[PDB]
Amino acid sequence: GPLNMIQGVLELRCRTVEDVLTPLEDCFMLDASTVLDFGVLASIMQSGHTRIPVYEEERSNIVDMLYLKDLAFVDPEDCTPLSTITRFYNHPLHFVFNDTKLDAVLEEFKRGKSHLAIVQKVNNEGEGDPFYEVLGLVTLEDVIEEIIR
Amino acid sequence: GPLNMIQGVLELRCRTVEDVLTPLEDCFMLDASTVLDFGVLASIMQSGHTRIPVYEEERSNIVDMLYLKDLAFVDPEDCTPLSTITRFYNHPLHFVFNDTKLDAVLEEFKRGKSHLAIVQKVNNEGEGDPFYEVLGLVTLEDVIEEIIR
Amino acid sequence: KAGFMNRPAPVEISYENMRFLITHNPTNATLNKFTEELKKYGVTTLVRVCDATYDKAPVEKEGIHVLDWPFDDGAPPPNQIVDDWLNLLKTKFREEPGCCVAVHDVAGLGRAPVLVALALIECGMKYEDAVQFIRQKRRGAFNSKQLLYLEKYRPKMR
Amino acid sequence: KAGFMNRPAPVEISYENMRFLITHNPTNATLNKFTEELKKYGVTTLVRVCDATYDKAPVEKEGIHVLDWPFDDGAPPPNQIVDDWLNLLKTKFREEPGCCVAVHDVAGLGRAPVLVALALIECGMKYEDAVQFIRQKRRGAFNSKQLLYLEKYRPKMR
Ligand code: NA
Ligand code: NA
Repeated sequence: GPLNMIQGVLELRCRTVEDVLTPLEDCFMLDASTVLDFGVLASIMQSGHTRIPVYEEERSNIVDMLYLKDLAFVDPEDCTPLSTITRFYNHPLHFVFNDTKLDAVLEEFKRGKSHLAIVQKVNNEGEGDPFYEVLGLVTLEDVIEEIIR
Repeated sequence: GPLNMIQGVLELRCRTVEDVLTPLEDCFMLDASTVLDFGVLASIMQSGHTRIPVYEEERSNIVDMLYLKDLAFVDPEDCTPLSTITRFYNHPLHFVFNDTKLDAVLEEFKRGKSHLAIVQKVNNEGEGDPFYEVLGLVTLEDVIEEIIR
Repeated sequence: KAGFMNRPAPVEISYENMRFLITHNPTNATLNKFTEELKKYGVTTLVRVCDATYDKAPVEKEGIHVLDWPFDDGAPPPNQIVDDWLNLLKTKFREEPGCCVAVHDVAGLGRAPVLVALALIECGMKYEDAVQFIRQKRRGAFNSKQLLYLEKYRPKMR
Repeated sequence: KAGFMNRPAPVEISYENMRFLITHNPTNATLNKFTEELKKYGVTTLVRVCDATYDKAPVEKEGIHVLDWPFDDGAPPPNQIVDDWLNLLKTKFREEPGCCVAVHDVAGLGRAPVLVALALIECGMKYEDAVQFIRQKRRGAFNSKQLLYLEKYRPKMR
């Protein structure tokens, strides 16, 4: 009970974002080339997510992020691409390195920042120049449930 | 930091739902007689809530609850009243007495039950027969933020 | 600011080969599910104690004897009405032992659980055990008037 | 699976009356904001070290000298290119002391921070302090090859 969640909040100080993330393959994401028809809009409805990433030509290249309020007066009658809405509003992207402690990015979430965080890790594993690999997404709910479970 | 939230989870065992509720007057609610036009649908979009109560003729008489996924393929072109959608899907209402400890209704939330709870208190303060007064709503986020703040 | 469909579920009381059910007030659109619960608990007889806010035609069409016995709010039942009660339960409990009789006011924290409370004190159970039984089944049963009346009244009629 | 607009912000390096900026690779739709950052940091000279994936026409229209000096990935710069570097910084640092010169590869964890690292070791700063400075500014700077090259090379040219 309350004890288990005490060990939860105390274990926040050790566990990294990489232990709680969800890989890109399993994340619900939107291509910037999609058009807000009845089908996709309905998918966003029944997605259970209010902030959805918008990528360009590759799940790894996350360009912007679509909030549920952006769809306020959008009608599928006009075949409206979501990229237009992407340049309508400007919600800033929040990035986080894989080995960030959960307490920290928690305090980042509480410090105003968006409840969604794109997770990156440096990849020297190759003879080319180091680069940032996108592992996946981590959200407030992931951490909260990391303490209440 | 982690200490403050430890005292948070430990204070869950004392504080009642009545300390964390939001009164009915301030809750975002839908009349069962409203029709899902562009305006109201947009309000639901920009409401920041995924589960919204639906009352009948009085904010106190909460009849059903509308989930965001219920609006999947609804088009405002047909002036569709939300009561039809209310009898389309059947999400069960979760009720909670005012003096319930926060840890408890927290475990109720985690036990599958809907993240929204209608709060009631018995009112003997009158010469008539006792009745249940609706004080307001309490949600998962209210309790979570009761520990992370 | 009270509710109509937001009251908790009806409660079943079992004592000394007797089965009651305290429930709340329905509304015209609801009685399909309400009498569904009635037939679920096996009630053959329903006693409405609040004002008429529903049509008795459906509930009597399902085969439930309904008896409009209203009296003023917050008050103890008149002696006529407690007579009717006790005798009614003698007849309907003589017709089928184990039948559930149901009674409802606005919400089952008023005159209805009072009447089942008198029915409990006349079947051999103590006053404190009766009231604690009923409001242990659904919290916050009766007001001060109904509890003082409940204490100051004496049983003899099996 | 890497990003294009998901790299962190460019980093400004100040040392011994010198101002560099390590940044990443843009794309045709982006350079308005990128060169906006360029003019923000006061860069007069941009050195592109990765392949050409953007048009130099806008950035040169804003008044930024751009120099396409590419070499193979993961590798140290050729001696020709480090010559050009050092002399370039002599000229553009002689034209306006305090001017920021910017350099970019795919993302500023490659040849670009290497070149600014050599520029740092030639201005009087130690090797360990240089590399720790740069990757303290943006984590994960260089690979093993670039770091071994960075250690085994000696400075003389002010
Ligand atoms: Na945007
Ligand atoms: Na429903």
